[PDB]
Amino acid sequence: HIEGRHMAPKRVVQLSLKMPTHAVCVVGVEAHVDIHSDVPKGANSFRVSGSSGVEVFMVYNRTRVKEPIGKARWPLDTDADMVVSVGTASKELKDFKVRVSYFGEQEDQALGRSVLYLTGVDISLEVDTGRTGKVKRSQGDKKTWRWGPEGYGAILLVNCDRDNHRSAEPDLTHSWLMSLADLQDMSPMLLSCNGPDKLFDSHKLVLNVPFSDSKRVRVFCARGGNSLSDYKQVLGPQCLSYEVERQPGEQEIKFYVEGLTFPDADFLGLVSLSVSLVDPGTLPEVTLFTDTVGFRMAPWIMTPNTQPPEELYVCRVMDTHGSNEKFLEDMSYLTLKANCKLTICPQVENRNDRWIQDEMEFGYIEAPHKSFPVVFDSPRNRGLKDFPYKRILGPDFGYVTREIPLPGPSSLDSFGNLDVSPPVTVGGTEYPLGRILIGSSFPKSGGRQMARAVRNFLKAQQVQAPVELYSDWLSVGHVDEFLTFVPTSDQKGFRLLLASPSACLKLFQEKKEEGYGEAAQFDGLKHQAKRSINEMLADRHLQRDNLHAQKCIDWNRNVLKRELGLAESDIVDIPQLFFLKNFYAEAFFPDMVNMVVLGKYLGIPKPYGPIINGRCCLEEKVQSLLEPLGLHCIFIDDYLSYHELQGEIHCGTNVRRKPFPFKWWNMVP
Ligand SMILES: [Ca+2]
Ligand SMILES: [Ca+2]
Ligand SMILES: [Ca+2]
Ligand SMILES: [Ca+2]
Repeated sequence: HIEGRHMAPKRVVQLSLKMPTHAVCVVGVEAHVDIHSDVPKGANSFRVSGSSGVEVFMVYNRTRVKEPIGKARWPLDTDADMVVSVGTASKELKDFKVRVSYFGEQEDQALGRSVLYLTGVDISLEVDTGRTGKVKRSQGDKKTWRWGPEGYGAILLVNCDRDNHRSAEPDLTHSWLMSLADLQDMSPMLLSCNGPDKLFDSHKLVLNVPFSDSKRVRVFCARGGNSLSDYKQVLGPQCLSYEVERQPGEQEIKFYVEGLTFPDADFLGLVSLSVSLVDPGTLPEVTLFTDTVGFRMAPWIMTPNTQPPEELYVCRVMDTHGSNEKFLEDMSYLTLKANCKLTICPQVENRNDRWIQDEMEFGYIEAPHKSFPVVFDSPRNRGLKDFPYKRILGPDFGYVTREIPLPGPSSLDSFGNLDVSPPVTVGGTEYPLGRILIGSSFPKSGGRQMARAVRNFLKAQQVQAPVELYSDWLSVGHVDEFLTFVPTSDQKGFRLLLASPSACLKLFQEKKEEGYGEAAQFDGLKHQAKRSINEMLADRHLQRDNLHAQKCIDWNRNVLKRELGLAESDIVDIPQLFFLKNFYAEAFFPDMVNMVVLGKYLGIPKPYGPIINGRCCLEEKVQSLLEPLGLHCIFIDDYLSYHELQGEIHCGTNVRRKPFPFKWWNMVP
């Protein structure tokens, strides 16, 4: 005795021995007919035959056992029902026939007959279902989505880009079509309406989207034909329904669908669209049939450093009494060996904001095919605020962002704190697109990534599925300081680079073990006080700093090894020394771990360490650690224009990379 339920309408066709009755039916859908409606003259049972292409079944009042009626006389008391099915689309109104004749024993033959005419219709909302090509035909009713190589329901791109140079904003925001090319960013939906036109003049087709999903999708259709001006928006944010304009000869109508919103805390990615069929000659109005399809918003995906470089971004900034042009030339040199485009953001756009790693994260979106990259513009909002929205966003490039309450952003909101791992299979559960890595304060306290918004947005994608690291011990507090990845021919393969104070102290002591002992730091050049190998080691302040730092990096090591399914062969420890200011960790010398990775070419900040027999020993320690993997180590001076400001090469650059060959829809999150 449940209180209340939304329950499906029941259309039951009445019969008359006096007058023939007519009925509408959609192909492949049962038509409930009432044989008990008019029963003649104390008749004992019945016989019903119909034709042609008509099927008649009896269904006991449980959910199961269609039992087809033969030529055999059926008792008039059964568990009550009759169902008729029309196999094709009717060429003319009332061209299917079904006749019922009632019997008795109590003969000769029928004591009366009831006549029922049927009009067959084909109503199917169809989308792209096996992922290829164009829309496909599923009835065959299946689930709206399934996650494997298995097969599922449809995919939809969130449309953000300007294939339009008329407007400053992505086509997402507009209620009318602008470019024709914008249609290439949209998913096809075919509405099959097949039958007599005289039928459609009474019963009407209506196309709906739920209010929940109203603002997440736009649906366009061309009534006119095949010209930019003929496209109207049939469904949108404030339009929940479309009364289909169907001209008599046209039995299949094409629709175009575009996603308004990426998956978020409020949205799990599933959007449902409906084509119903109603009979307006009725109040209450009846809906005779409904077909519902579904879409899945293509998630935002990140590319790890192990991916091949395409375009590197560095901004020309100058001042503190100087210029970074030299660094820019180093970067040109370095980029054009890797064969990748080098984009230099001039000074007038960046307002001397040199960190282009923090402002945005490069990513991509993908459909059966249309695949184009998307920028995630950070809430950071300092000197680069307008760069992604103005400079980047364009015909094939996307824009997405999340704004922030007060008083955000914090430093943890900078996207240098947002990274992602190379593809990794862990404990039987595989992550082909990698795993997102964001820094936070140690669990059980402190400032998080100051956007609960971007966090929500990142875990919502349900793909790479972010793990949280501990960056807060660092003054700037980005994961890119102590962490990175490099590509390798073996094994998985790739290797994770961790900052290792203990390894650095180790190196210095083992070279103190040789004559070698007093070669100093910041040797290469200087206005800044030289210092040694042995009062490193003799000083214990800095080693409190470095043992603490190494401890924190050890914690992050346990987390990373656990979550990414890593073994010590995967990890490589790059020597790095830190120091403490106001309880927070800065870098003692430029941070080598923070570096730009382009293929086997690694742009690295140049530490100035002990000079022993012609070389910086730290540099060559690194070379000995890396080069055997095939990685050529290039050392670039970032010192005055970057390190002085507590940032390094990777942090002063931003790299867009080639999307994964693997297709996100083929994994199982
Ligand atoms: Ca577009
Ligand atoms: Ca911004
Ligand atoms: Ca496009
Ligand atoms: Ca990053």
